[PDB]
Amino acid sequence: GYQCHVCSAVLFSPLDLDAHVASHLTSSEIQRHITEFISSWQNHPIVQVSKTAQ
Amino acid sequence: PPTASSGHGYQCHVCSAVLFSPLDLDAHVASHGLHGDVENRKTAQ
Amino acid sequence: AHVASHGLHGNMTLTSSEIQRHITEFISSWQNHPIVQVSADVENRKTAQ
Amino acid sequence: LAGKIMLQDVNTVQLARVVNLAVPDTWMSLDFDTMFKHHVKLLPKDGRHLNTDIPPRMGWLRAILRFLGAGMAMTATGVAVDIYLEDIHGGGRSLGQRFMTWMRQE
Amino acid sequence: SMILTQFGPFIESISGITDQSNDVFENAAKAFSMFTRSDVYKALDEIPFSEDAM
Amino acid sequence: GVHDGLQWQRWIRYSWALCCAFSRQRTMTGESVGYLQYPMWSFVYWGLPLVKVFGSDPWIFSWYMPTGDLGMYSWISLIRPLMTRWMVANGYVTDKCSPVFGNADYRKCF
Amino acid sequence: LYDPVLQKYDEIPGLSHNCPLWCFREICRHISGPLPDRAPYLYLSAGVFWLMSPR
Amino acid sequence: VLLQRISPLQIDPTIISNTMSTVSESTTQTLSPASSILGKLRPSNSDFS
Repeated sequence: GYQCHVCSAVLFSPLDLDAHVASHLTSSEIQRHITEFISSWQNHPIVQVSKTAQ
Repeated sequence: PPTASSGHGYQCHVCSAVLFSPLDLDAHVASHGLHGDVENRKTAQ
Repeated sequence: AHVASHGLHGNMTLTSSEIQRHITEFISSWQNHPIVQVSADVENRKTAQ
Repeated sequence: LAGKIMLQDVNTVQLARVVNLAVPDTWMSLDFDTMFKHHVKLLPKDGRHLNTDIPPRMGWLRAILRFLGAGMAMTATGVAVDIYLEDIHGGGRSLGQRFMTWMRQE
Repeated sequence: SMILTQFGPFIESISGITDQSNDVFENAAKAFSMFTRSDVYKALDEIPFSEDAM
Repeated sequence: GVHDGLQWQRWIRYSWALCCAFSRQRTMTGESVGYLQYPMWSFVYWGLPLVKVFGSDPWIFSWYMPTGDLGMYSWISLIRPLMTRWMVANGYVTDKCSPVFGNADYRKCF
Repeated sequence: LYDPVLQKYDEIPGLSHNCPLWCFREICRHISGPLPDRAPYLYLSAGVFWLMSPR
Repeated sequence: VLLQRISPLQIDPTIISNTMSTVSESTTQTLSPASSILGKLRPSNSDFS
């Protein structure tokens, strides 16, 4: 049993705890703006990779 | 990493209480007691 | 304080040990006081003399 | 008086009535104002955190932070230890905005 | 010992021995109400005394 | 009993005894034998100091709690990670990471 | 009862030492006597009722 | 391990916190470097081997 310090969540694997803390800087509005930026640019076919017409 | 596992087991002799995990049963009793491979072969060679 | 530093800080939890560590710091703060270490109410047949 | 009330920074106990807080009856044996205005505090001994921040307008939150820190510092048994602000998870802007949304109603 | 029989769990739910659940608190309230005055005084006659009370 | 100097180990437990002694009511309403039951939690809202909750240490906090949301908040936030460990015991888990209890839920158990 | 500050049990005496409980049940036993009821009165919102022993 | 047993000094990271909580600030910034040094230095563990 392994419990993280933010959010008090408990897991059973230390690697799971490390990925959890990695999922867990600056102002809240700046994080708002970078989240809306990456969500605006997340699925465009510029970053995205992978009978007619004579 | 210092954490705490959700254990099984409940008894404490002094103060006669029962608790959650043995991982802090022992610390609570400590509070009671305070207050009151060839590479391995050559390496070991 | 060193074992409590091994305690992860964001997961503070009330324990009985957590109560009496503050009790020990409080009593040490009262013991290191410069007046109460020398003051005593009863005499000694010398001071009363 | 309505001109005065705006710019004057009120007492800590004033802003209790905003949030409908009250000092309970058990405390008046003890000296409370001491541990309000001297010991429960912000800017903890770790330092500043950018989540432990308060916007320049609406500094009425400081009183309520003193109240809640005092309650947490004193309800436990043992010495009334000084208490420092671990972060508030949303920022003072979003937190006080939630209090605004509560006081939108009565 | 009679109140011990009906309050097996509850009397140490509130003496700092076992954990205070809600269900035993309401079981205690059931045994509190479903109760009478002859039971009061036979519980009183149940206990002995130690030669300083008399 | 609070405002005077009474032995607290034996005052609080007797207050639990009286408090639970005046819980049930046995009404005489029509067509039904109704039982009116308060949980302990109304009294804990009114300032009853809990002794030992969720496997914690006994006599854990005092009766100086403000009888309301303040004191409710105070003692719940003293013990909240131990609460979450008691929550994952008898596992009531839902993957939404709450900011206050994390992986453990609250709506089923509470 | 254990004290987390003093790390001891208390040293107050128990049930077997109080003159109020023993004398209380003595008064109730003698007033009721061999009669089948025992409580000398019952409290009631409509009013108290008394036991009929001649004493 | 052997030198850790012998050596007379003791490491405590709390000097960093006790000093850097007295630096000047303004709390209306995007950033001010005290939280950055404490975050990038994150000295909460000891583990100095």
